[PDB]
Amino acid sequence: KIYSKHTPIIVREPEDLPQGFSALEPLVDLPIGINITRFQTLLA
Amino acid sequence: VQLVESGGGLVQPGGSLRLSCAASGIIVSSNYMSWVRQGPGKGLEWVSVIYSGGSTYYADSVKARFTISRDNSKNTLYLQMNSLRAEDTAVYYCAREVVGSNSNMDVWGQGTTVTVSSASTK
Amino acid sequence: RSYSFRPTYGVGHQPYRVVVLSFELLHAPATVCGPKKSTNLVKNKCVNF
Amino acid sequence: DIQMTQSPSSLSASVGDRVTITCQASQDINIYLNWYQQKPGKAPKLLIYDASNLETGVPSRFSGSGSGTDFTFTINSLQPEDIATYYCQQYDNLPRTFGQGTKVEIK
Repeated sequence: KIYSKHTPIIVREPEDLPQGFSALEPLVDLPIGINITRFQTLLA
Repeated sequence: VQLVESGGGLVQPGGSLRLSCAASGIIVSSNYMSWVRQGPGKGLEWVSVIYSGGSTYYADSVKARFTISRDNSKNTLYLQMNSLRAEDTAVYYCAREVVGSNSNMDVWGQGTTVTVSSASTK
Repeated sequence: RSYSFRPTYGVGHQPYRVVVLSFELLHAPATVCGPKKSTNLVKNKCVNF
Repeated sequence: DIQMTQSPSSLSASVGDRVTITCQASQDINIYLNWYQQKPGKAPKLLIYDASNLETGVPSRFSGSGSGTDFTFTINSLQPEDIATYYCQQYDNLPRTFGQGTKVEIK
């Protein structure tokens, strides 16, 4: 399950998160059936 | 590339042995072989075929009789029967595949025309 | 070796195209299934939905 | 079981004549229908492959044509060294069976 949320116009400085309540919604559900133990992000 | 025969003599009905035919260096495990009957008073008759995958196909009238054995190093194919009913007055010629698509590897072999009857050698 | 598909041959040697269907029941992802019975719509009365 | 029948069985009087010998079958079969040339006291031998080919070393007068369960062969040369018998067999079909037998002879 992958859930997503996007928030525009972040006027606060990009540090230690803003303050606010934002619920999340279902985006992608996949019947893959594999194992997960660790992950690594991608940077370009 | 020729063939080697092992056989001869006279046997009584109900007795069976290992009829044996060998090659002169041809592959015996990884090859196709065929056995046919050459008999007096009739033409050639199909008996059996053995493939390189270890599958034997032979007639349904002689079912539950044929036990074939392909030796890995002795190059001599063996065949064993059971419960002879005295119709083996013939010879088992061993042969290869005559043609797959286009091939002239057609070496044959001979044998001894053995008989099976109540009367022994006299 | 090659098949011979000449038109001069009858039933037994002519090409018969065959497709094999075989399923798997070891892993269970609950996918691949067929639809059936998509009926009409009913309004403003009793409904056995 | 496949049953092959042939009309030209015993051509004892065919000496120095045009030969039109042939083999047929009950069920219709393709070109995979070969022949056996059995000398007296020795194993059968192949001259024609797939009813349309020729053995590597043979006289060139031999020509066999097989199409539509009808294999026709000729021997225009009546050499004395080929006093033998001819057989007809079909293969690549379960089961492989042999013909009833034909006689060829020169007086």
